[PDB]
Amino acid sequence: AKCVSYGVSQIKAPALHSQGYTGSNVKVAVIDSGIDSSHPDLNVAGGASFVPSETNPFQDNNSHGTHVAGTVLAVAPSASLYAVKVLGADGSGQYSWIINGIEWAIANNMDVINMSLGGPSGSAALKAAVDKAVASGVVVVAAAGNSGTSGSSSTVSYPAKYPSVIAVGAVDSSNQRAPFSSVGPELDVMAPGVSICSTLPGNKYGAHSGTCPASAHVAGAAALILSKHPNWTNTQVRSSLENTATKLGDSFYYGKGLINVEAAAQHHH
Repeated sequence: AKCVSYGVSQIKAPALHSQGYTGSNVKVAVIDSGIDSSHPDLNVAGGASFVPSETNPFQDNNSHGTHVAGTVLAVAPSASLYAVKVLGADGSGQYSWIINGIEWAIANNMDVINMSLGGPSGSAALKAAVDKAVASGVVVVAAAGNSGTSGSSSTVSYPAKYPSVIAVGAVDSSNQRAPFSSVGPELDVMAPGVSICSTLPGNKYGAHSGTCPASAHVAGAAALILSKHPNWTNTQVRSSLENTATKLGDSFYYGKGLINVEAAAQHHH
Protein backbone atom coordinates (compact mmCIF):
# COMPACT_ATOMS: atom_id res chain seq x y z
CA ALA A 1 0.00 0.00 0.00
CA LYS A 2 2.19 2.97 1.24
CA CYS A 3 5.61 1.72 -0.07
CA VAL A 4 5.80 1.57 -3.92
CA SER A 5 6.88 -1.86 -5.25
CA TYR A 6 7.28 -3.09 -8.87
CA GLY A 7 6.15 -6.57 -7.74
CA VAL A 8 2.36 -5.84 -7.77
CA SER A 9 2.58 -4.74 -11.47
CA GLN A 10 4.91 -7.52 -12.39
CA ILE A 11 2.26 -10.22 -11.54
CA LYS A 12 -0.45 -8.12 -13.31
CA ALA A 13 -2.50 -7.60 -10.08
CA PRO A 14 -3.56 -4.00 -11.14
CA ALA A 15 -5.69 -5.55 -13.98
CA LEU A 16 -7.75 -7.37 -11.27
CA HIS A 17 -7.81 -4.18 -9.16
CA SER A 18 -9.15 -2.24 -12.24
CA GLN A 19 -11.91 -4.95 -12.68
CA GLY A 20 -12.85 -4.32 -8.98
CA TYR A 21 -11.26 -7.50 -7.47
CA THR A 22 -9.13 -6.90 -4.30
CA GLY A 23 -9.43 -10.23 -2.36
CA SER A 24 -12.67 -9.27 -0.49
CA ASN A 25 -13.84 -11.98 2.00
CA VAL A 26 -10.64 -14.10 1.72
CA LYS A 27 -8.95 -15.34 4.93
CA VAL A 28 -5.15 -15.53 4.54
CA ALA A 29 -3.03 -17.07 7.35
CA VAL A 30 0.44 -15.49 7.45
CA ILE A 31 2.37 -18.36 9.09
CA ASP A 32 5.60 -16.58 10.11
CA SER A 33 7.13 -14.39 12.90
CA GLY A 34 3.87 -12.54 13.75
CA ILE A 35 2.39 -9.37 12.27
CA ASP A 36 2.80 -5.90 13.82
CA SER A 37 -0.96 -5.23 14.05
CA SER A 38 -0.30 -1.59 15.21
CA HIS A 39 1.16 -0.76 11.74
CA PRO A 40 -1.19 1.90 10.24
CA ASP A 41 -0.85 0.18 6.78
CA LEU A 42 -2.01 -3.27 8.09
CA ASN A 43 -5.24 -4.70 9.51
CA VAL A 44 -5.15 -8.09 11.27
CA ALA A 45 -8.42 -10.09 11.75
CA GLY A 46 -7.11 -12.55 14.37
CA GLY A 47 -4.30 -14.99 15.10
CA ALA A 48 -2.38 -17.21 17.51
CA SER A 49 1.21 -17.69 18.74
CA PHE A 50 2.84 -21.14 19.12
CA VAL A 51 6.31 -19.69 20.06
CA PRO A 52 6.52 -20.30 23.84
CA SER A 53 9.15 -17.49 24.32
CA GLU A 54 7.18 -14.99 22.08
CA THR A 55 3.51 -15.16 23.13
CA ASN A 56 2.07 -12.21 21.10
CA PRO A 57 1.20 -12.97 17.42
CA PHE A 58 0.29 -9.23 16.96
CA GLN A 59 3.89 -8.08 17.47
CA ASP A 60 6.82 -9.05 15.23
CA ASN A 61 10.38 -8.95 16.60
CA ASN A 62 11.81 -10.48 13.34
CA SER A 63 10.17 -8.22 10.64
CA HIS A 64 9.49 -11.00 8.03
CA GLY A 65 5.85 -11.67 9.08
CA THR A 66 5.02 -7.94 8.88
CA HIS A 67 6.77 -7.59 5.46
CA VAL A 68 4.86 -10.63 4.10
CA ALA A 69 1.58 -9.19 5.50
CA GLY A 70 2.16 -5.86 3.65
CA THR A 71 2.95 -7.70 0.35
CA VAL A 72 -0.21 -9.85 0.69
CA LEU A 73 -2.29 -6.63 1.12
CA ALA A 74 -0.40 -4.75 -1.71
CA VAL A 75 -1.59 -7.58 -4.05
CA ALA A 76 -5.00 -8.17 -2.35
CA PRO A 77 -5.93 -4.95 -0.49
CA SER A 78 -9.21 -6.40 0.93
CA ALA A 79 -7.77 -9.72 2.19
CA SER A 80 -8.36 -10.67 5.90
CA LEU A 81 -4.92 -11.37 7.46
CA TYR A 82 -4.42 -13.78 10.37
CA ALA A 83 -1.11 -13.59 12.29
CA VAL A 84 -0.06 -17.23 12.91
CA LYS A 85 3.22 -16.95 14.85
CA VAL A 86 5.43 -20.09 14.54
CA LEU A 87 8.86 -18.37 14.21
CA GLY A 88 10.81 -16.36 16.79
CA ALA A 89 12.78 -13.12 16.37
CA ASP A 90 15.72 -15.07 14.78
CA GLY A 91 13.29 -16.38 12.07
CA SER A 92 13.54 -20.01 13.33
CA GLY A 93 10.84 -22.28 14.78
CA GLN A 94 10.32 -25.95 15.69
CA TYR A 95 8.38 -28.03 13.12
CA SER A 96 5.88 -28.88 15.93
CA TRP A 97 5.05 -25.12 16.30
CA ILE A 98 4.68 -24.80 12.50
CA ILE A 99 2.33 -27.81 12.51
CA ASN A 100 0.31 -26.24 15.39
CA GLY A 101 -0.01 -23.09 13.21
CA ILE A 102 -1.19 -25.11 10.20
CA GLU A 103 -3.69 -27.01 12.45
CA TRP A 104 -5.03 -23.63 13.74
CA ALA A 105 -5.38 -22.31 10.13
CA ILE A 106 -7.43 -25.45 9.15
CA ALA A 107 -9.60 -25.25 12.34
CA ASN A 108 -10.32 -21.52 11.71
CA ASN A 109 -11.35 -22.04 8.02
CA MET A 110 -8.49 -20.13 6.35
CA ASP A 111 -8.87 -19.84 2.52
CA VAL A 112 -5.08 -19.39 1.96
CA ILE A 113 -2.01 -20.36 4.03
CA ASN A 114 1.26 -18.59 3.28
CA MET A 115 4.39 -20.20 4.76
CA SER A 116 7.17 -17.63 4.41
CA LEU A 117 9.61 -20.25 5.83
CA GLY A 118 11.40 -23.53 5.20
CA GLY A 119 13.69 -26.04 6.86
CA PRO A 120 16.36 -28.22 5.13
CA SER A 121 14.93 -31.51 6.43
CA GLY A 122 11.84 -33.60 5.78
CA SER A 123 9.10 -34.46 8.29
CA ALA A 124 6.22 -36.92 7.71
CA ALA A 125 4.39 -34.89 10.42
CA LEU A 126 4.87 -31.60 8.50
CA LYS A 127 3.83 -33.31 5.22
CA ALA A 128 0.68 -34.73 6.94
CA ALA A 129 -0.27 -31.21 8.16
CA VAL A 130 0.02 -29.46 4.72
CA ASP A 131 -1.65 -32.46 3.00
CA LYS A 132 -4.54 -32.19 5.53
CA ALA A 133 -4.83 -28.42 4.87
CA VAL A 134 -5.02 -29.08 1.07
CA ALA A 135 -7.55 -31.94 1.65
CA SER A 136 -9.62 -29.43 3.71
CA GLY A 137 -9.66 -27.09 0.64
CA VAL A 138 -7.00 -24.50 1.77
CA VAL A 139 -4.64 -23.05 -0.90
CA VAL A 140 -1.18 -23.72 0.64
CA VAL A 141 1.69 -21.50 -0.60
CA ALA A 142 5.30 -21.64 0.57
CA ALA A 143 8.63 -19.96 -0.13
CA ALA A 144 10.79 -22.36 -2.21
CA GLY A 145 13.87 -21.52 -0.07
CA ASN A 146 16.91 -19.21 -0.20
CA SER A 147 19.42 -22.14 -0.52
CA GLY A 148 20.58 -21.26 -4.07
CA THR A 149 21.67 -24.25 -6.22
CA SER A 150 23.38 -27.61 -5.59
CA GLY A 151 24.20 -28.95 -9.09
CA SER A 152 21.45 -31.42 -10.13
CA SER A 153 20.12 -31.67 -6.48
CA SER A 154 16.87 -30.11 -5.30
CA THR A 155 17.47 -27.25 -2.80
CA VAL A 156 13.70 -26.65 -2.30
CA SER A 157 13.00 -26.24 1.48
CA TYR A 158 10.18 -27.96 3.45
CA PRO A 159 7.27 -27.70 3.27
CA ALA A 160 7.54 -26.15 -0.26
CA LYS A 161 9.11 -29.46 -1.45
CA TYR A 162 5.86 -31.44 -0.78
CA PRO A 163 3.63 -31.90 -3.86
CA SER A 164 0.51 -30.61 -2.04
CA VAL A 165 2.18 -27.15 -1.55
CA ILE A 166 2.76 -24.44 -4.19
CA ALA A 167 6.55 -23.86 -4.04
CA VAL A 168 7.35 -20.21 -4.99
CA GLY A 169 10.79 -19.13 -6.28
CA ALA A 170 12.03 -15.51 -6.59
CA VAL A 171 12.72 -13.37 -9.69
CA ASP A 172 14.05 -9.80 -9.93
CA SER A 173 12.26 -6.91 -11.77
CA SER A 174 13.52 -8.34 -15.16
CA ASN A 175 12.19 -11.89 -14.43
CA GLN A 176 15.71 -13.38 -13.95
CA ARG A 177 15.94 -16.01 -11.16
CA ALA A 178 17.41 -14.45 -7.99
CA PRO A 179 20.80 -16.07 -7.15
CA PHE A 180 19.45 -17.26 -3.73
CA SER A 181 16.18 -18.77 -5.09
CA SER A 182 16.00 -22.57 -4.41
CA VAL A 183 15.65 -24.90 -7.43
CA GLY A 184 14.49 -28.43 -8.21
CA PRO A 185 11.65 -30.43 -9.72
CA GLU A 186 9.34 -29.40 -6.81
CA LEU A 187 9.53 -25.67 -7.75
CA ASP A 188 6.06 -24.63 -9.08
CA VAL A 189 5.95 -20.88 -9.88
CA MET A 190 8.01 -17.68 -9.53
CA ALA A 191 7.11 -14.23 -8.19
CA PRO A 192 8.91 -10.96 -7.36
CA GLY A 193 11.43 -11.50 -4.53
CA VAL A 194 14.28 -8.97 -5.08
CA SER A 195 14.29 -5.63 -3.18
CA ILE A 196 10.52 -5.75 -2.42
CA CYS A 197 9.45 -2.67 -0.40
CA SER A 198 6.79 -3.45 2.28
CA THR A 199 5.73 -2.81 5.91
CA LEU A 200 8.21 -3.28 8.76
CA PRO A 201 7.44 -3.27 12.50
CA GLY A 202 7.13 0.11 14.29
CA ASN A 203 5.34 1.98 11.46
CA LYS A 204 8.35 1.49 9.12
CA TYR A 205 8.90 0.38 5.47
CA GLY A 206 11.80 -1.20 3.62
CA ALA A 207 13.02 -3.56 0.95
CA HIS A 208 13.60 -7.29 1.61
CA SER A 209 14.84 -9.94 -0.85
CA GLY A 210 13.89 -13.61 -0.63
CA THR A 211 11.46 -16.38 -1.55
CA CYS A 212 9.56 -15.01 1.48
CA PRO A 213 8.28 -11.89 -0.36
CA ALA A 214 7.83 -14.02 -3.55
CA SER A 215 5.47 -16.45 -1.68
CA ALA A 216 3.56 -13.41 -0.31
CA HIS A 217 2.73 -12.23 -3.90
CA VAL A 218 1.32 -15.70 -4.76
CA ALA A 219 -0.74 -15.84 -1.49
CA GLY A 220 -2.16 -12.41 -2.49
CA ALA A 221 -2.76 -13.61 -6.07
CA ALA A 222 -4.71 -16.63 -4.66
CA ALA A 223 -6.89 -14.13 -2.66
CA LEU A 224 -7.55 -12.01 -5.83
CA ILE A 225 -8.50 -15.19 -7.76
CA LEU A 226 -10.87 -16.35 -4.96
CA SER A 227 -12.53 -12.90 -4.89
CA LYS A 228 -13.36 -13.27 -8.67
CA HIS A 229 -14.09 -17.05 -8.29
CA PRO A 230 -15.17 -17.73 -4.67
CA ASN A 231 -16.54 -21.15 -5.82
CA TRP A 232 -13.13 -22.34 -7.18
CA THR A 233 -11.54 -25.17 -5.18
CA ASN A 234 -7.90 -24.85 -4.08
CA THR A 235 -7.26 -27.36 -6.92
CA GLN A 236 -8.77 -24.90 -9.47
CA VAL A 237 -6.93 -21.84 -7.96
CA ARG A 238 -3.62 -23.76 -8.07
CA SER A 239 -4.27 -24.99 -11.69
CA SER A 240 -5.16 -21.39 -12.74
CA LEU A 241 -1.80 -20.06 -11.39
CA GLU A 242 0.37 -22.91 -12.80
CA ASN A 243 -1.32 -23.28 -16.22
CA THR A 244 -1.27 -19.49 -16.99
CA ALA A 245 2.26 -18.62 -15.73
CA THR A 246 4.65 -16.77 -18.12
CA LYS A 247 7.32 -19.35 -19.13
CA LEU A 248 10.78 -18.01 -18.07
CA GLY A 249 13.16 -20.91 -18.81
CA ASP A 250 13.99 -24.40 -17.64
CA SER A 251 11.41 -25.59 -15.03
CA PHE A 252 14.24 -26.80 -12.70
CA TYR A 253 15.07 -23.07 -12.14
CA TYR A 254 11.71 -21.35 -12.88
CA GLY A 255 8.96 -24.02 -12.50
CA LYS A 256 6.01 -22.99 -14.72
CA GLY A 257 7.28 -19.38 -14.71
CA LEU A 258 6.07 -16.03 -13.39
CA ILE A 259 2.49 -15.96 -12.04
CA ASN A 260 0.09 -13.85 -14.14
CA VAL A 261 -2.96 -13.23 -11.90
CA GLU A 262 -4.82 -11.46 -14.79
CA ALA A 263 -4.49 -14.66 -16.93
CA ALA A 264 -5.13 -17.00 -13.91
CA ALA A 265 -8.40 -15.18 -12.94
CA GLN A 266 -9.86 -15.74 -16.48
CA HIS A 267 -8.50 -19.35 -16.92
CA HIS A 268 -11.08 -21.88 -18.35
CA HIS A 269 -10.56 -25.30 -16.59
